[PDB]
Amino acid sequence: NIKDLLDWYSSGSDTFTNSEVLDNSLGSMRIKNTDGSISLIIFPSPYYSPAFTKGEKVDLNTKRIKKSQHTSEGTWIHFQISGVTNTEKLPTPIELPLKVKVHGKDSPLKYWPKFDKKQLAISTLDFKIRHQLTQTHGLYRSSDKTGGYWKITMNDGSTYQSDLSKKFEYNTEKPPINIDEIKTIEAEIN
Repeated sequence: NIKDLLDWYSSGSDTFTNSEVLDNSLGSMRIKNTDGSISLIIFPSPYYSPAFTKGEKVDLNTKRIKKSQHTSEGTWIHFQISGVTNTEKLPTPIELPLKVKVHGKDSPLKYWPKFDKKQLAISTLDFKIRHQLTQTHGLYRSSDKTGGYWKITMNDGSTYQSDLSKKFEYNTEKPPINIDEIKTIEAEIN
Protein backbone atom coordinates (compact mmCIF):
# COMPACT_ATOMS: atom_id res chain seq x y z
CA ASN A 1 0.00 0.00 0.00
CA ILE A 2 2.93 2.33 0.73
CA LYS A 3 4.12 2.90 -2.85
CA ASP A 4 0.56 3.79 -3.78
CA LEU A 5 0.27 6.21 -0.86
CA LEU A 6 3.74 7.67 -1.35
CA ASP A 7 2.98 8.07 -5.05
CA TRP A 8 -0.38 9.72 -4.59
CA TYR A 9 0.66 12.04 -1.78
CA SER A 10 4.23 13.10 -2.49
CA SER A 11 3.29 14.18 -5.99
CA GLY A 12 1.53 17.46 -6.67
CA SER A 13 -2.07 18.35 -7.32
CA ASP A 14 -3.71 20.54 -9.95
CA THR A 15 -4.90 23.98 -8.97
CA PHE A 16 -7.03 26.01 -11.34
CA THR A 17 -9.05 29.06 -10.45
CA ASN A 18 -12.13 30.42 -12.18
CA SER A 19 -12.58 27.47 -14.48
CA GLU A 20 -15.89 27.37 -16.29
CA VAL A 21 -18.39 24.57 -15.99
CA LEU A 22 -19.12 23.06 -19.39
CA ASP A 23 -21.18 20.17 -18.09
CA ASN A 24 -22.37 18.65 -14.88
CA SER A 25 -24.33 15.42 -15.01
CA LEU A 26 -24.39 11.74 -14.15
CA GLY A 27 -21.68 12.05 -11.48
CA SER A 28 -19.10 13.90 -13.58
CA MET A 29 -18.17 17.44 -14.59
CA ARG A 30 -16.51 18.72 -17.72
CA ILE A 31 -14.72 21.98 -16.92
CA LYS A 32 -12.85 24.47 -19.04
CA ASN A 33 -9.73 25.80 -17.31
CA THR A 34 -8.20 29.23 -18.04
CA ASP A 35 -5.08 27.60 -19.50
CA GLY A 36 -7.31 26.07 -22.16
CA SER A 37 -7.23 22.55 -20.73
CA ILE A 38 -10.41 20.51 -20.20
CA SER A 39 -10.96 18.74 -16.93
CA LEU A 40 -13.21 15.70 -16.70
CA ILE A 41 -13.84 15.27 -12.99
CA ILE A 42 -15.70 12.47 -11.32
CA PHE A 43 -17.68 12.72 -8.12
CA PRO A 44 -18.29 9.20 -6.76
CA SER A 45 -19.70 10.25 -3.40
CA PRO A 46 -23.46 10.43 -2.96
CA TYR A 47 -22.76 13.14 -0.38
CA TYR A 48 -20.77 15.45 -2.58
CA SER A 49 -22.46 16.49 -5.79
CA PRO A 50 -21.44 19.96 -7.02
CA ALA A 51 -24.57 21.86 -8.03
CA PHE A 52 -22.76 24.23 -10.42
CA THR A 53 -24.52 24.58 -13.75
CA LYS A 54 -23.22 25.34 -17.24
CA GLY A 55 -21.28 28.59 -17.38
CA GLU A 56 -20.79 28.90 -13.60
CA LYS A 57 -17.21 29.52 -12.41
CA VAL A 58 -15.42 27.06 -10.10
CA ASP A 59 -12.01 26.46 -8.56
CA LEU A 60 -10.20 23.12 -8.89
CA ASN A 61 -7.85 21.70 -6.24
CA THR A 62 -7.73 18.17 -7.48
CA LYS A 63 -5.76 15.03 -8.32
CA ARG A 64 -5.40 13.18 -11.63
CA ILE A 65 -6.48 9.57 -11.69
CA LYS A 66 -5.19 8.90 -15.21
CA LYS A 67 -2.56 10.38 -17.49
CA SER A 68 -3.67 13.60 -19.14
CA GLN A 69 -4.06 13.36 -22.89
CA HIS A 70 -2.90 15.98 -25.39
CA THR A 71 -5.56 15.90 -28.08
CA SER A 72 -5.18 16.41 -31.83
CA GLU A 73 -6.87 19.76 -31.23
CA GLY A 74 -3.89 20.81 -29.09
CA THR A 75 -5.97 20.59 -25.93
CA TRP A 76 -4.95 18.85 -22.73
CA ILE A 77 -7.66 16.74 -21.12
CA HIS A 78 -7.21 15.96 -17.43
CA PHE A 79 -8.96 13.11 -15.64
CA GLN A 80 -9.39 14.15 -12.07
CA ILE A 81 -11.47 13.30 -9.05
CA SER A 82 -13.34 15.66 -6.72
CA GLY A 83 -11.99 19.06 -5.60
CA VAL A 84 -14.52 21.44 -7.18
CA THR A 85 -15.53 24.42 -5.05
CA ASN A 86 -16.92 27.93 -5.50
CA THR A 87 -14.49 30.74 -6.27
CA GLU A 88 -14.75 32.69 -2.98
CA LYS A 89 -11.41 33.88 -1.60
CA LEU A 90 -10.71 35.05 1.95
CA PRO A 91 -9.71 38.71 2.52
CA THR A 92 -6.19 37.48 3.27
CA PRO A 93 -4.60 34.00 3.39
CA ILE A 94 -4.99 32.30 6.77
CA GLU A 95 -3.01 29.69 8.68
CA LEU A 96 -4.97 26.53 9.36
CA PRO A 97 -4.23 25.10 12.82
CA LEU A 98 -2.35 21.85 12.09
CA LYS A 99 -1.00 19.99 15.15
CA VAL A 100 1.08 16.87 14.42
CA LYS A 101 2.17 13.96 16.65
CA VAL A 102 4.64 11.31 15.51
CA HIS A 103 4.80 8.28 17.77
CA GLY A 104 3.06 10.21 20.53
CA LYS A 105 5.29 13.28 20.47
CA ASP A 106 4.34 16.68 19.07
CA SER A 107 6.17 17.54 15.88
CA PRO A 108 6.53 21.18 14.70
CA LEU A 109 5.55 22.02 11.13
CA LYS A 110 7.72 23.28 8.26
CA TYR A 111 6.37 24.70 4.98
CA TRP A 112 2.66 24.57 5.95
CA PRO A 113 1.09 26.95 3.37
CA LYS A 114 -1.58 29.50 4.15
CA PHE A 115 -5.00 29.15 2.60
CA ASP A 116 -6.89 31.78 0.62
CA LYS A 117 -10.03 29.84 -0.34
CA LYS A 118 -13.23 30.19 1.64
CA GLN A 119 -14.18 26.61 0.86
CA LEU A 120 -12.16 23.53 0.22
CA ALA A 121 -13.15 19.97 -0.56
CA ILE A 122 -12.34 17.53 2.23
CA SER A 123 -10.25 15.54 -0.26
CA THR A 124 -8.21 18.64 -1.01
CA LEU A 125 -7.58 19.14 2.71
CA ASP A 126 -6.66 15.49 2.94
CA PHE A 127 -4.00 15.76 0.25
CA LYS A 128 -2.69 19.09 1.55
CA ILE A 129 -2.31 17.55 5.00
CA ARG A 130 -0.68 14.27 3.97
CA HIS A 131 1.54 16.05 1.48
CA GLN A 132 2.80 18.15 4.40
CA LEU A 133 3.16 14.98 6.46
CA THR A 134 5.20 13.20 3.78
CA GLN A 135 7.46 16.11 2.92
CA THR A 136 8.28 17.25 6.47
CA HIS A 137 7.38 14.40 8.83
CA GLY A 138 8.44 11.48 6.63
CA LEU A 139 5.02 9.85 6.29
CA TYR A 140 5.34 6.79 3.98
CA ARG A 141 9.12 7.44 3.81
CA SER A 142 9.99 4.96 6.55
CA SER A 143 8.55 1.72 7.95
CA ASP A 144 7.78 3.38 11.29
CA LYS A 145 5.50 6.00 9.64
CA THR A 146 2.91 4.27 7.50
CA GLY A 147 -0.26 4.90 9.45
CA GLY A 148 -2.08 7.27 11.75
CA TYR A 149 -4.89 9.69 10.94
CA TRP A 150 -5.87 13.29 10.50
CA LYS A 151 -8.92 14.81 12.13
CA ILE A 152 -10.52 18.18 11.47
CA THR A 153 -12.75 19.56 14.16
CA MET A 154 -15.10 22.34 13.10
CA ASN A 155 -16.09 25.26 15.33
CA ASP A 156 -19.51 23.74 15.92
CA GLY A 157 -17.68 20.57 16.93
CA SER A 158 -18.42 18.38 13.89
CA THR A 159 -15.44 16.26 12.82
CA TYR A 160 -13.83 14.79 9.71
CA GLN A 161 -11.23 12.03 9.93
CA SER A 162 -9.11 10.06 7.55
CA ASP A 163 -6.99 6.96 8.06
CA LEU A 164 -3.41 7.51 6.91
CA SER A 165 -2.86 3.86 6.07
CA LYS A 166 -5.52 3.98 3.35
CA LYS A 167 -6.08 6.27 0.40
CA PHE A 168 -8.72 8.92 1.05
CA GLU A 169 -12.31 7.72 0.92
CA TYR A 170 -13.54 9.61 -2.09
CA ASN A 171 -16.57 7.31 -2.24
CA THR A 172 -18.02 8.77 0.97
CA GLU A 173 -16.64 12.30 0.70
CA LYS A 174 -18.76 14.94 2.40
CA PRO A 175 -19.46 18.39 0.86
CA PRO A 176 -16.71 21.09 0.94
CA ILE A 177 -16.21 23.02 4.18
CA ASN A 178 -15.54 26.70 4.96
CA ILE A 179 -11.96 26.60 6.18
CA ASP A 180 -12.47 29.76 8.21
CA GLU A 181 -14.74 27.51 10.29
CA ILE A 182 -12.14 24.89 11.11
CA LYS A 183 -11.27 24.85 14.81
CA THR A 184 -8.34 22.44 14.67
CA ILE A 185 -6.63 19.95 12.42
CA GLU A 186 -4.60 17.30 14.13
CA ALA A 187 -2.62 14.46 12.68
CA GLU A 188 -0.89 11.54 14.33
CA ILE A 189 1.65 9.40 12.51
CA ASN A 190 2.20 5.83 13.77
